[PDB]
Amino acid sequence: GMARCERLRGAALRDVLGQAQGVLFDCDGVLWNGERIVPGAPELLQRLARAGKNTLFVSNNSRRARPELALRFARLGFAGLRAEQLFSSALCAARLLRQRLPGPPDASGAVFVLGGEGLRAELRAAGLRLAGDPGEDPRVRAVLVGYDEQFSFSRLTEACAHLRDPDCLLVATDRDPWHPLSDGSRTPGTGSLAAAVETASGRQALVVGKPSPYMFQCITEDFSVDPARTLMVGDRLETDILFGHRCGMTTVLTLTGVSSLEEAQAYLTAGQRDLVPHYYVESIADLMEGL
Amino acid sequence: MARCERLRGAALRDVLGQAQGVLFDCDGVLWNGERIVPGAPELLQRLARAGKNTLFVSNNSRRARPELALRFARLGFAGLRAEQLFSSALCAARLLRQRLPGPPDASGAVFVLGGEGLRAELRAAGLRLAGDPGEDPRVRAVLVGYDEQFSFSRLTEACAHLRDPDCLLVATDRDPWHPLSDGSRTPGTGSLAAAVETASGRQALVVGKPSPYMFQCITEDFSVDPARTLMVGDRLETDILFGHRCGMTTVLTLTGVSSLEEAQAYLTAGQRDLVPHYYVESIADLMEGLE
Ligand SMILES: Cc1ncc(CCP(=O)(O)O)c(CO)c1O
Ligand SMILES: Cc1ncc(CCP(=O)(O)O)c(CO)c1O
Ligand SMILES: [Mg+2]
Ligand SMILES: [Mg+2]
Repeated sequence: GMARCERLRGAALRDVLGQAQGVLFDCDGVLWNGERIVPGAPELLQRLARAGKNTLFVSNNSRRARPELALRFARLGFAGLRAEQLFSSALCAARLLRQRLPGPPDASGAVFVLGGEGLRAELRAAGLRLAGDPGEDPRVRAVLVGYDEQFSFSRLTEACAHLRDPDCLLVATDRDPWHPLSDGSRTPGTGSLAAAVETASGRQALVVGKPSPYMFQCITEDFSVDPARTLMVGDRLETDILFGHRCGMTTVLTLTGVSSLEEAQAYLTAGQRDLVPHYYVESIADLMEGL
Repeated sequence: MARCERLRGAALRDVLGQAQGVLFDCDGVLWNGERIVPGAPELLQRLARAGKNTLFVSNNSRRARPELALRFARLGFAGLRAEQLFSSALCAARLLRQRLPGPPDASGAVFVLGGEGLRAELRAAGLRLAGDPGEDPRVRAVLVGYDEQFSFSRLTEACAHLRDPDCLLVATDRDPWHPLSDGSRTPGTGSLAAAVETASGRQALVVGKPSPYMFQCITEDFSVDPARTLMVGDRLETDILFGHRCGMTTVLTLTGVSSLEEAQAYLTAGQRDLVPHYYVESIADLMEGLE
């Protein structure tokens, strides 16, 4: 139906869960904040497994390749998770680049990456060649913009040089504009860097991460997922909840992250339906009452 | 309503005689890099002798007024007054002074993403800068200019200051990019502003063309009748649009960024504000209507 941002408790919670085949969790702001996990999250995931409900995970974080992200889950207390369940914007970025750059031998090119080691590793694991890697540098056939702490005017210029070639793709991991840190400060997100590259190159970027449907496409290619029977749980309205709506799932805003209840209710009175969560909880831990 | 008809023969003589003076854009009109446009110096002289005032507008925020005056001289343009020169750096300094003169004796500093020339221009106006020697006052404004030292690090700082809602966000201009002599591009302030805006969740007050504030700077210094003034530039989305918004007559010259076909494309698309009244291959052609 049309989201009304109802608190998910009691019967509603029992219906919604029992109905669902599985849940898609965003990670940051939902399962953890920095190194401090959200109390109960580990327990919830376990009890979801006993109930026979599948779990998948999405993240616009392009800092950790899938292996290290799997280790992170492990180290933090989340047991029995497989790396195949993890879908980051980095992973999905690599997967798109492999889809768009497959070609006969002589068709291979390099990817110019504005981003960290984790992102590079993710691209290599998919079989992609990177510019700036040791050896002969093939013709750059793609520019990828991710979270780049080494972002510079020099490298922005370089990205644009590559993008002068209209046959060079422009991909971005996501459009998240900024992220909160532990000390209460913010860090610019790929969205702000993509904005710079797009503006400077006069180009539109193919975005893979939430709220782009492509991230969900990666997931449906790996697992049977019925959006009607899936819950999308996230902490950000403009990425997680909008994502859920575009994919046809039921959306649950959790309040342990970026967005607030009042922000959601503003979108509701404002009539921006696609930015309003069907339901909300204070923590994903609250979802355990329904098990 | 502009028809982008070539200005030649009789028309050229009429239009010039009609005008009080001409507003010249600099890059792409008077010069390209170190190579002046043949005839340009000669044109200015013949314009002054004919009793027509000449002013100059530029979205270039690299050079403070003194150095820009030297550039003109050194390149062959003699007898120019510094008051005739209006850059985005200049008007940015003038705006920040106008918006921060509030009655409280408690003044603050401006955090500048840009080169010495830009900082120099603000110091000339009496503004204090972050990163200057001494106590650093409360940052009361962030200014985005052409910043070759742009970094993720500095972007992050800018956003920290902008967390304070009473801190202004100003940008010199929104030019997305600029062509260089060798044929390469360099990102423009527009791309840098896009990053700051996106990451700060803020809109910037733009000072340069096609914002009318550039013209406001000019009218406070000189009596200018837009109806009798010629706006000559090489860029459609800044110079020509600026011209229309100010109510002047527009002349595209082809020695720079824009092409005749780009203008004619806007014409068919029905975007009148981006179509030049007249056009010439060079500003040199304007001498045919003089003596
Ligand atoms: C560098 C970087 N990139 C993306 C994100 C968003 C993570 P999520 O909430 O899981 O979508 C974060 C979250 O803090 C981040 O630090
Ligand atoms: C850093 C920078 N900023 C702005 C411009 C455009 C100047 P104009 O054509 O005089 O409006 C240029 C043109 O080269 C530039 O290099
Ligand atoms: Mg999140
Ligand atoms: Mg120009």
